[PDB]
Amino acid sequence: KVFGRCELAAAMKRHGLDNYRGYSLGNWVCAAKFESNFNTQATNRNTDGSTDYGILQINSRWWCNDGRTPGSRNLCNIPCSALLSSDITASVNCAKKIVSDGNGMNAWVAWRNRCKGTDVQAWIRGCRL
Ligand SMILES: c1cnc2c(c1)ccc1cccnc12
Ligand SMILES: [Cl-]
Ligand SMILES: [Cl-]
Ligand SMILES: [Cl-]
Ligand SMILES: [Cl-]
Ligand SMILES: [Cl-]
Ligand SMILES: [Cl-]
Ligand code: NA
Ligand SMILES: [V+3]
Ligand SMILES: [V+3]
Ligand SMILES: [V+3]
Ligand SMILES: [V+3]
Repeated sequence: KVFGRCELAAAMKRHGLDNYRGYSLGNWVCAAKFESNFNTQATNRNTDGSTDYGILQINSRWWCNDGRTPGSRNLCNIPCSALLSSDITASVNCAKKIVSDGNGMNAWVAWRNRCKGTDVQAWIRGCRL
């Protein structure tokens, strides 16, 4: 599923991401924009053999199981394919664990490089929330 901007903002808000660990909603929308272009089916391989999955490009090295990332963890206790669902619940629940881990949203490279320090509120402008 390719979410619309405000549709995703609403879903993220309902699932408790607005201000989660101090990250306003626009941060999460901005992250999703640059990680996946709001496409729940997005996947991308990493040089280390791990793969990033879904709307927030969660990585198999640590967070989910894909059966093909030797030596990896599955900290979210889910198959990576669950992160490609039209329903973002699994991705959000896993993101909450990630962002609570020490480095906050810096875990998302696209967030640090394209969202951090910018006017992230623009990503939710116009949405009925
Ligand atoms: C989505 C998924 N993975 C990535 C990015 C965006 C951006 C940069 C990057 C650099 C190294 C490895 N993976 C990624
Ligand atoms: Cl915001
Ligand atoms: Cl990439
Ligand atoms: Cl497996
Ligand atoms: Cl594995
Ligand atoms: Cl959803
Ligand atoms: Cl933080
Ligand atoms: Na894994
Ligand atoms: V990657
Ligand atoms: V840690
Ligand atoms: V402002
Ligand atoms: V503009």
